[PDB]
Amino acid sequence: SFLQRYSSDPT
Amino acid sequence: MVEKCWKLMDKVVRLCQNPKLALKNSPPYILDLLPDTYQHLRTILSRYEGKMETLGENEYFRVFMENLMKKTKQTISLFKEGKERMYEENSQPRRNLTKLSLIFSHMLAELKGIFPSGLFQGDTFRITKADAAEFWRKAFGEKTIVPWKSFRQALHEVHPISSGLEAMALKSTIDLTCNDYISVFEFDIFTRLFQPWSSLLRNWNSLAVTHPGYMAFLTYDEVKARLQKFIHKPGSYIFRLSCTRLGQWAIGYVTADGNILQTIPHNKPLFQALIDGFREGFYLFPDGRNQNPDLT
Repeated sequence: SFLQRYSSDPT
Repeated sequence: MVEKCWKLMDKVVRLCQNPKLALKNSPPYILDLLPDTYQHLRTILSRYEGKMETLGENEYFRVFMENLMKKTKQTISLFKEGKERMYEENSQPRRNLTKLSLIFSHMLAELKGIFPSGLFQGDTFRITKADAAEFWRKAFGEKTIVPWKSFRQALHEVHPISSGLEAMALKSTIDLTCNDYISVFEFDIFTRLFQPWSSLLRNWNSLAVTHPGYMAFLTYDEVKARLQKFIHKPGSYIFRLSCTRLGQWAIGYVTADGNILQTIPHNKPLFQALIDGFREGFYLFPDGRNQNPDLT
C-alpha cells in the first residue's frame, strides 16, 4: 500500500 | 484487431498469475500494465465512436497496435520455450520477462502521452527541451513517429554519430518501445534524460556508453537486488531510467548505515548530481567498482 520507493536528494 | 490483442494480453496475464513467479507488486507490474493498457485502449475507442474511420488511418496508432501484438506474442512465446526456467530468479528467460514488463510500461506511457484523454494529440505534442523541439520540427514537422534510419540520418546531420556500433547503442537507448520507430515521445524522453541538446551525444556517451554505473532497462527491484552484494561497501551506486517518472533518472546507492536508497535528482543535471555525490561520499563506486569516472 505504502512501501519504500524514492527518497529525497542526499546531495 | 484490438479484440485479438486483448485475448493475447489476457493470456499473458493468466501466465503471469502463476504463484511460482512470486511476482512483486512493484512497477513495472505486468498484472497492472496490461489491464491499464486495455482500459486506455477502451478509452481511445470510446472517443472515436462513429469516426473509427479516422482512428484506423492513424499512423502512430497502427505502429502501436502492431508492436503491442508483437510484444504480447513474444511474451507468450517466451513462457512456452522457457517452461520451468521462468521461475528461476537470475535465469535469462526470467530476465527477458522483466525487460518485457519495462517495455510494456514504456508503451503505455507513450500511448498516454500521444493519446491523453484518449484523443490523438501526437501532432501537437509539446517537446520539453526548446532546442530539441526545434530539431524535431525542422526535420520532421508535426510527425508523430519516424523510422529509425530516418531518425538516425537526420540526427547525424546535427550531432555526428561516430560509428555503426555507437548508432546501435543509441538506438537501444532511445527506442523504449523496441519497435524500430522513434516517437516524438521517445524523442522527448531521450532529450530530457541527456540534455543539454548542444552536447547531446557527448552527454549520452559519458553517462551511458562509457559509464559503469548506468543500467539499461533495469527496474527498481533489480537495482535493489544488484546493490545487495555491495551492502558492506557504502558509496556503491548505479543509476537508470525511472520507469514511473519517464524522463527522469533514479540513482540507487548503499548508505553508511546499510540501507539501499533510490533517489531522483531534481534541480540539477545528472552530471552535477554525480559530481556532487562523489564529492560528498554518496556516489563513489559505480556498480561497486573502485574507480569512478571523471565527469569534470
